Amino acid sequence: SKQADAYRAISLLLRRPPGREAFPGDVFYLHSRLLERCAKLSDELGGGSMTGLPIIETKANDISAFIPTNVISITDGQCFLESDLFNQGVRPAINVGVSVSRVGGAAQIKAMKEVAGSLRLDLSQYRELEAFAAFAS
Amino acid sequence: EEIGTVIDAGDGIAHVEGLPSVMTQELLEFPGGVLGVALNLDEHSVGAVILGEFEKIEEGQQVKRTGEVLSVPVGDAFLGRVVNPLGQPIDGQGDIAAETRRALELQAPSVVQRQSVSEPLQTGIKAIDAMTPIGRGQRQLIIGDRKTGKTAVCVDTILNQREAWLTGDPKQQVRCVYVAIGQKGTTIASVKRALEEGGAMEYTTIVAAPASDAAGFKWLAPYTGSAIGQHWMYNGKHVLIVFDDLSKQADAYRAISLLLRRPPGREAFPGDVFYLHSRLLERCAKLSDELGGGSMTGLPIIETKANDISAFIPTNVISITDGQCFLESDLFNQGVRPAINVGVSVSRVGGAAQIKAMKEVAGSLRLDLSQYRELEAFDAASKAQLDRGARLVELLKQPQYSPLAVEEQVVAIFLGTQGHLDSVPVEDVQRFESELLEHVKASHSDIFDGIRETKKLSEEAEEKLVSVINEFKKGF
Amino acid sequence: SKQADAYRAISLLLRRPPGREAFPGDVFYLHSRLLERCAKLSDELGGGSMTGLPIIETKANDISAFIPTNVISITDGQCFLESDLFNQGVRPAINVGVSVSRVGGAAQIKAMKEVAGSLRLDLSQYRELEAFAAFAS
Amino acid sequence: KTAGRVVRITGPVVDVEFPRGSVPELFNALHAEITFGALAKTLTLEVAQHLGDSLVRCISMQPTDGLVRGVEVTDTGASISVPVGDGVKGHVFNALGDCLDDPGYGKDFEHWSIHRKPPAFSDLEPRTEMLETGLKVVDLLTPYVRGGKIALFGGAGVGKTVLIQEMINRIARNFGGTSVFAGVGERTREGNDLWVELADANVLKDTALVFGQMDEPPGTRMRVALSALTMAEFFRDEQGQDVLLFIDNIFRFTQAGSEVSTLLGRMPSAVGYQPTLADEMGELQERITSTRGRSITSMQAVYVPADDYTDPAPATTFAHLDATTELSRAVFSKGIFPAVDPLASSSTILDPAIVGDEHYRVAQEVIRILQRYKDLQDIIAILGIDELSEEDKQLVNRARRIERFLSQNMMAAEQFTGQPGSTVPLKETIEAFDKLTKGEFDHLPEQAFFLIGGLDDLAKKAESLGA
Amino acid sequence: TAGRVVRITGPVVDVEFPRGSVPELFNALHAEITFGALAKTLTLEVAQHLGDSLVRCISMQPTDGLVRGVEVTDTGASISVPVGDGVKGHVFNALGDCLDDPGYGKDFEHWSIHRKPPAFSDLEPRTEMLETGLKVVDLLTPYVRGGKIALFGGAGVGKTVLIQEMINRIARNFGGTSVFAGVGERTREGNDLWVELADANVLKDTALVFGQMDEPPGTRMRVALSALTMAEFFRDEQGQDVLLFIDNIFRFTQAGSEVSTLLGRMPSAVGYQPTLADEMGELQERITSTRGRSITSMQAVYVPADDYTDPAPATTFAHLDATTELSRAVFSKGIFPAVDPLASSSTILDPAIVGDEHYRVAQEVIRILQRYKDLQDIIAILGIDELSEEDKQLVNRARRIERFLSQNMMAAEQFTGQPGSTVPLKETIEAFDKLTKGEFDHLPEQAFFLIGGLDDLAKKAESL
Amino acid sequence: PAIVGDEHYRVAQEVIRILQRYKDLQDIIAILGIDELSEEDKQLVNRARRIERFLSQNMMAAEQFTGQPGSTVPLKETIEAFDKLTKGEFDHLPEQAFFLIGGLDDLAKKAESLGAK
Amino acid sequence: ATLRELRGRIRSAGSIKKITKAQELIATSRIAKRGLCGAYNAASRRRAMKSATDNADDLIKALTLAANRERQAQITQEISEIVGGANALA
Ligand SMILES: Nc1ncnc2c1ncn2[C@@H]1O[C@H](COP(=O)(O)OP(=O)(O)OP(=O)(O)O)[C@@H](O)[C@H]1O
Ligand SMILES: Nc1ncnc2c1ncn2[C@@H]1O[C@H](COP(=O)(O)OP(=O)(O)OP(=O)(O)O)[C@@H](O)[C@H]1O
Ligand SMILES: Nc1ncnc2c1ncn2[C@@H]1O[C@H](COP(=O)(O)OP(=O)(O)O)[C@@H](O)[C@H]1O
Ligand SMILES: [Mg+2]
Ligand SMILES: [Mg+2]
Repeated sequence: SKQADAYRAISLLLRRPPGREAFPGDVFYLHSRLLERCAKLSDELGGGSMTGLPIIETKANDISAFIPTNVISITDGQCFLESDLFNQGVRPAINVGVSVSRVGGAAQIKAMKEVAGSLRLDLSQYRELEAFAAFAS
Repeated sequence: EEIGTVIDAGDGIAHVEGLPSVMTQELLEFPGGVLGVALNLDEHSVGAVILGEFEKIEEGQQVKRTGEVLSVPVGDAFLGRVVNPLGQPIDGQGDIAAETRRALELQAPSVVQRQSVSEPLQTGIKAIDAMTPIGRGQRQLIIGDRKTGKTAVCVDTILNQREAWLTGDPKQQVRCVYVAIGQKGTTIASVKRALEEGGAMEYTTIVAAPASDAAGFKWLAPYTGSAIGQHWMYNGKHVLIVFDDLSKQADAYRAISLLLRRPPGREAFPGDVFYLHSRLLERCAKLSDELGGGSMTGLPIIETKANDISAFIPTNVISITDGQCFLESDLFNQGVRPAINVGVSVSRVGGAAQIKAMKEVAGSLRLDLSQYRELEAFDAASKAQLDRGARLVELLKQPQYSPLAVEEQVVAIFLGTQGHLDSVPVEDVQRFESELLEHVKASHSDIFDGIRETKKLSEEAEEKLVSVINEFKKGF
Repeated sequence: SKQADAYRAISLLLRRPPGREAFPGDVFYLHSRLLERCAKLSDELGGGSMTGLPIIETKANDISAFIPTNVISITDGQCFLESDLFNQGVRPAINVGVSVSRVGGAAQIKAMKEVAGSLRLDLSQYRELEAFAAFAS
Repeated sequence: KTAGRVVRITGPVVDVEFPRGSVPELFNALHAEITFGALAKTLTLEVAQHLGDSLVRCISMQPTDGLVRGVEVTDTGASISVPVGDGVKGHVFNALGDCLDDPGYGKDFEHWSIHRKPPAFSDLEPRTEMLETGLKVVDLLTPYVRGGKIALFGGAGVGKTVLIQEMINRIARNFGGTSVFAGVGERTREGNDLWVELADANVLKDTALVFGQMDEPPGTRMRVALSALTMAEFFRDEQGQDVLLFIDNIFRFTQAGSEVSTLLGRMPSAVGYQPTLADEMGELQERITSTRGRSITSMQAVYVPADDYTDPAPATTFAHLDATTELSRAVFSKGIFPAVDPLASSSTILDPAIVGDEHYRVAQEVIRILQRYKDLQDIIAILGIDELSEEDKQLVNRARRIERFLSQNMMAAEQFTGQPGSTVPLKETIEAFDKLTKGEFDHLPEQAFFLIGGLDDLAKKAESLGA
Repeated sequence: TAGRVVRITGPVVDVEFPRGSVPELFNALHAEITFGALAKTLTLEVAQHLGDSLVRCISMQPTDGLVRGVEVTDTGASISVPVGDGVKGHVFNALGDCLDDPGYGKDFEHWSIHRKPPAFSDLEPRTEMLETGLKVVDLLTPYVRGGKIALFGGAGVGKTVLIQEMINRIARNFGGTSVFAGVGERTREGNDLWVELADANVLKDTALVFGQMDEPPGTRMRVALSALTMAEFFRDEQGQDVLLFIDNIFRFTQAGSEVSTLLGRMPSAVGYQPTLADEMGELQERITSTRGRSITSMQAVYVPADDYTDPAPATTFAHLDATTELSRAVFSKGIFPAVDPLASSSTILDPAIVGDEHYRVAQEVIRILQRYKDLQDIIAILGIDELSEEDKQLVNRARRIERFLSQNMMAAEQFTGQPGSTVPLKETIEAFDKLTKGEFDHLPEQAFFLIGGLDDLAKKAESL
Repeated sequence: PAIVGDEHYRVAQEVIRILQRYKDLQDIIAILGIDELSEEDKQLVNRARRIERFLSQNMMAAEQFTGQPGSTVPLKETIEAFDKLTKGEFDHLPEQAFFLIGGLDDLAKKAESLGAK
Repeated sequence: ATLRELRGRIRSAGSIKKITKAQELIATSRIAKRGLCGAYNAASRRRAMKSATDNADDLIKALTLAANRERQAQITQEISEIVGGANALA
């Protein structure tokens, strides 16, 4: 977010046309060009890799803002942290209901893949049932 | 001849140097048979909005005058033809023999050149003809979300004019102009197919500006259609014009205005978007007898977003037209088609233009439905009232492409407003109705002829109708 | 508010670049320079005073509009009047919770400060309790 | 020389170059000719700006289609002027003073410039004299002022024009003076309907109609109100007539000004409006006023774009009024006519010193009950009334009956319903709403209160319903 | 006659040509960046004629290293892509360059990517149904031949397998071909798709055109048109049915917005390009049926802020003929394809189009499944015991119906060894009519998992 | 915990958790009323109201506005008081006893002024 | 502040909907075996809470539509101000 702000500052000072949120027409390109360099290389090129963990700061948890929207589109998955979860003591404050990894189980070892298989559905069912906490009998 | 030169071009706007004698709003020919309209004339150049294939415009090209302010050819030869906003055939059926040419920005009839709307325009839709009747020269907005049956209502209205056309009487005939602005090409083709199957293309003209057109054509199409209709209206003919839809025309005009760097206002629309629609719809009029008595009936279509009729363009058009038919997505998705909403739908000037029989039958009906909606959302009398309301809701359901003649609508509404449907099950109310109507046409068709000739339902014909209903019900 | 509108009209006609709601950059400066001339002079200057009572009209009770925000940040407190309170019979329709005087007891005689020292806080707490206990049985 | 030539044409705005020493003054009327056949006409331009280098920018009163650069422009030496006198009564005029029902009529009349200063401040006197209408809601909550300024705000299709017709019926019919109607940017067929209705009611002979309607360039839609006001000012200042001035719709004047401002190359204000929005409204409205001994009762319809009462145009209009009837889409959806928002509407004379203590007390009680009902809508929308206290349930039933009883069968609503309208004396209105607020009709069903007149109507309707 | 760079502002390049050699709008120009590290050939696309022999162009590659005054060569045509049967089985960028084999296809016939839609009279005036052979699609959400199908669903719902399934069915049932248009394609996912299609042995049936995320907005804007041009060649010249996949169409709209902003145009509502509707129409009107052949498109559609009234989805849905929503819930039950039968919709599921019997059976299925969804919460929280007997009968019938919407897909043969099925439309209609009537409630639930028509149902019932 | 110590961190986190839950429950209490909460939620709401009031303080700089002289509370006393509050040790005192005071002695005095103890 | 208020209302309505749906299911269970019972005082709790849940769903839908209108309008107004400043500096 700070880098996008700096680039917008430069672009405006250079009198380049502004768009939504006054960003230039190539801010998405800024971030996508940056983040496509994070890759897993083929064995022909040495098999090296670079994993990117971009951080985006939302305001009032508006992930539909311009720069969050761009970076969400660019990346392979999102860990959404929330201050309400943080205050509830859920630390790290990841919202497992909306967080996603499109690589998914391919990025886990087999043991984790097995023990963690039921976690997602268990947590979703828990969130559905939480309203009935006091009526457990 | 004066010849100008393109000095720059971009995004549907060209600038031409020269052409000192050019008129404001004149048409200009660019090579490749491209046309533009001279919007801005300054000491340096002429700013032209390109109406056509803008990608063929190049700096240095020769621009010629046409000597004509923005205008289209008009005449009877346009019936049965499909044309683009310039009046050029796109149906591949040869040349159109224009009677004359008509400028697109001629002003509407004045306060003293009109007369009150008094002749009905029968849409053939029971819901509309009974609850929001449309008179000739009225402007009735058809407004609703996408895929709510707006085009179906307008196409059925055009189809309903077939009988009036076959009379041969210019005081009864209605020539139709369908204007497609930003519609899918296949939807325009299917509209043409339906009109052809109904024999409507004989008296219908289509002005097409499909979704692949540039903004200039979409902006111009309604005025082209209106000019073609006005040529007939000022010759004592009655015209129905459908604008499908003016939301897309507003979007096209906003695109042109932004490309001209005109500062926008509400929802990025230019300040004169209201003027755009209001001058167009003001030209739909019922003329005084001194001017021949012709009329043009406007049926503008507006597409709302999430049934938000309080948005800018919807409110503009509501404040221009003489009432609206509001098609709901909830009703439409429940199978209540046409999906008219009584709470919102009204005809401001249609009551005077509604035959006596229809008035008598539908009077109590309108309020009955309006109240029954709430009573349903919420004793023996109340339960009977709910049953009656459900039967009436089924009564006003109508299949597509099947407009009803006015006398048939009278009988159909009579079935429901006089308790003759309480016996039949709700799910049969339609089939029963249809069957019964056919019966009256097969035999006891004297009722239809009487209603058509007198425009009222006599007590004796009413009693004969009840007796026919009872005999058919026992047969039913 | 009307003076701010007039100044905006003038600035736009002089083609000075506009800002929020098309207001000129120095609209806050207009009001602040105006309202800081209301002062309580030192005894050396004669001890005279000018008390300012600026009036701001909001629309739809939106005190977060540009000009209301400016003037609120300039003055020594505000009396918020609300049509809901007015229609309820609270006349003057002063919203106690958000209305305040930044001078306080120094602007009151001793007797008044004595009998009204905690009235505004008591009324704020009362409104809070009335809202909270609305449906308590 | 002395004659200019067109240099630039940008829609209905024309730049004209004049010889040095012959630059026309601001607001002067200039004349140009369009010769192209179908569009042939004489354009009246109005000087709006001095651009420098002997150029002026003018607003065309007619569409500029067919105008060519370099055509000769002649300066009339004066601004637009309209015929005035007793003869304008019974006739329809356009913004330029041309009679439409009888072309050429009024050319021999005295002619007044449509631009003039408002009355001097020393001549202004506040008006506090109730103009009883017979409409329950107006009379009780937003009493109109005789010689004052009344506005009817509302979004699209909520009943502004039907209420203007209502007030023409109730106030103009029995009027002993002159009436002026200004159609500003409204439906032409509505102008025709009004002309015919006035003719039928015999009110036309007392009425001057001026029309610049929707299908006009923004300059005409900006100036037609001034032309009608010029006729009204003649009646006020030269004849001592009590004058009724109806304007439908003044928002259209503001909107035309916005279009023109965009065409003039001015930098836009908020929501794209002209920077001079408040200034233009101020000039026009300040001319629309009574003076000491000289009465103009003015009633103006005010469109509210997109039902947005915060929009700058109505927002600046609010300050110019003595009584404000705000029509509500929410009220309209309930079938309540007139669709007045009883909490948002206001009147400067609804205070005890003017209308008396009992009228004021009853009005305040009605407003308090309605406000309490509005405050409870959050709960009711979800749970309904069954969760409220006993006091609140009683208040909610009372408020529903009150809100229905503010509705009325209007004189002008017959055309839509076939039901003749009703007139309720102010005293009966005060009594009826006193009884309503006190709970004396809590037993009658709600619908008995809907679209009726006074207490006899309520008794008859409740009896018809079994109560 | 060559031009020269005059101004460089990021991807915007102004170029001056001699008086009479100005390129036409949308012409492709070539420039050279010679700096060794960044050396490349820039493709510029003429966007505007600025006058005085200047043209404003959008660079298709980053302009880093470009120098003022370098020579600009006019190609005399717009961006042109290779066409023919040779493009199948290969990956291309938006400019026609082969990515898996640089230089491949340079000798093929080349078609300009800017083309008009079929002439109004050449359009088919009557809608048609694209019988896929998949029970759920054919019954509940029939696809329109020449129409557009929105596709929804996050990762892990079988979306890629569904795409492979449609490629399979268009190739083997209609004898057609596929074009995939990765608009704003993630490079990792483009590589994954390439490898997966090769593994599925459907790569030979499909041409891949990638406009990657890390490219300037111009290529992301034009990639959809490039893929469409290849599909148009297949339909109009080879006389084949074509399935055109676009992922993501919203990224085409957003790239258009970025380009419009770069060119100094004033944004329209919500910041989109003023010509948003016109651009979308120009793209979508080329996807039709003409002269007996059709391009059918399945398009992934992103909805900003889940706001369907947002200008981008609002413009896109003006052109969409059907909607297929893939649900994680359905996938988690092993029901493949994981099409959410209640959220999915089709604009041709009407009696007038698919017939009365089809409509009736589909509505019955929808009603039963909706009642089941309503009873789901009671089942979960209070238990199925609380339900009335009629409710239990409905639950059993609905569970069987929803399992029978599953099918063994052609693309599923590579994970489960069993081959796929193609159920004729009549068979599906009668099977689901019987299922709604309750003629299979006695059979075990598992009998309905991943089978074709009634013969498979009987076979699996007996095998249990 | 590393800088301020385990006890301070724990008490602060518990106060934040209670106040967050109270914020979550406020809309429900506004519409459906408190009685429809579970017993634990009712207890938490009472505790949260007392905690939020006890976080307020009569300040030295505020005497010009309230007429009440200010107070200063040691950190250890603050931690102990809020530890007791989060355990419900003061649940029996009226919430008005916790408004604009200093430490636990001020709380006791105000409670006795309000008829509690 | 309009959008912030609308989002607060959306959160409130969602919580109310969750509680009322839970209460409706609890009432369903209790049927087989306070004043939130609709017009009972003036089974019934189950119907009343089903009605309340439907009303809260409708409120959430309407509030979300209003919030999206406000979000779009704010984007448009912000762009209008930005481009107006840029044009005036052109
Ligand atoms: N009375 C009716 N009975 C049955 N089906 C109908 C009826 N009216 C319309 N339909 C069908 O409903 C669908 C929508 O109709 P139509 O295309 O007229 O609506 P629309 O609002 O104009 O749509 P769009 O947003 O696509 O322009 C079409 O399938 C049409 O066949
Ligand atoms: N008192 C009334 N009784 C019954 N119907 C009414 C009444 N007032 C208005 N209506 C209905 O509402 C329609 C709109 O009313 P009206 O023309 O007065 O609205 P408006 O606010 O002037 O509209 P617009 O913004 O379109 O000019 C009327 O044509 C009639 O259909
Ligand atoms: N019909 C099916 N039969 C067997 N396995 C399937 C089926 N559909 C999906 N899968 C499995 O589920 C996973 C997700 O499917 P895929 O379409 O690749 O998801 P996405 O496209 O969202 O990445 C795949 O790895 C695949 O093996
Ligand atoms: Mg349509
Ligand atoms: Mg009106």
